[PDB]
Amino acid sequence: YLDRKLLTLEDKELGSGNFGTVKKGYYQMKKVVKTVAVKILKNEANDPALKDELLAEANVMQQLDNPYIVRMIGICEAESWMLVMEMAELGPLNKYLQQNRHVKDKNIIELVHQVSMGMKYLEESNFVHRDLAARNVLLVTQHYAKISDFGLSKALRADENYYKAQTHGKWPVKWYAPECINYYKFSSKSDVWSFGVLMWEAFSYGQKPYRGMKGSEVTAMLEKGERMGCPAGCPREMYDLMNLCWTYDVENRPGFAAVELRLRNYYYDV
Ligand SMILES: CCN(c1nc(Nc2ccc3c(c2)S(=O)(=O)NC3)ncc1F)c1cccc2[nH]ncc12
Repeated sequence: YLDRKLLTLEDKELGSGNFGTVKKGYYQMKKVVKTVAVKILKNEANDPALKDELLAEANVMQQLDNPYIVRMIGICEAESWMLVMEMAELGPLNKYLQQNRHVKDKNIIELVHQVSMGMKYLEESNFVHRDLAARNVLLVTQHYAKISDFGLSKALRADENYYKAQTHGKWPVKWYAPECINYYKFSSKSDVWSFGVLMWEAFSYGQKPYRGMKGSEVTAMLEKGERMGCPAGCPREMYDLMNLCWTYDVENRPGFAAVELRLRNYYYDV
């Protein structure tokens, strides 16, 4: 738990949501001050499900340590409940690509490879992300991406490779694999499907997937074996990798170790 007197928040808001606000701030470390992004719960954190999601996200972040995952500084209980993270200055990947339409193919491949390295680590650590979308990739620099938003993330049981939800909740269905929608089962292979959607978003410069379709229509499209087309100018090898991520059968779909290998821009052995 952090010291409010060591935290300073900017008057301006960095972003906003139904949970409350996101503010840029500064936190006093051993010697230097560190730039932070702070999620601040609305109405003094009176929504108990908001408070519980904040604490669950913090509990997951405390266990993670990887260069391609946003680092948590901690929780601050003061005027409201705050979750303090190391600032990724350039913000969400989808907004960045919407605003920077000339980012080169090699650079997009570099960034999605970094996401695959963080996901390979999460898979090895037996956590499922469950909200892997371009909006949840944050840029430290134009050449360094980190994964964020672990609000739906789960630590897998020791005897299973999936988290079983009781039924369908309010979910980012356009990023979910068929086994998620049909059987409520979430594995690292389910995150690989989401990663294929994230890839499609990155090469479509932050366009939304399955434009104009209802969730039920997406499910029927996928069950028919249909998939989104190749984004204009997307390298064929990257579109082929999206299609492999969108393998219907969870057993035949690659895991992140296999996907990360396919995103390397150097010779290697399997
Ligand atoms: C996306 C908000 N965000 C961060 N945000 C940034 N940078 C950042 C930088 C710029 C902008 C934004 C965020 S915005 O709010 O989406 N709009 C502009 N860096 C690290 C961050 F951790 C967060 C803060 C606290 C808890 C969090 N959980 N998941 C994300 C998150």
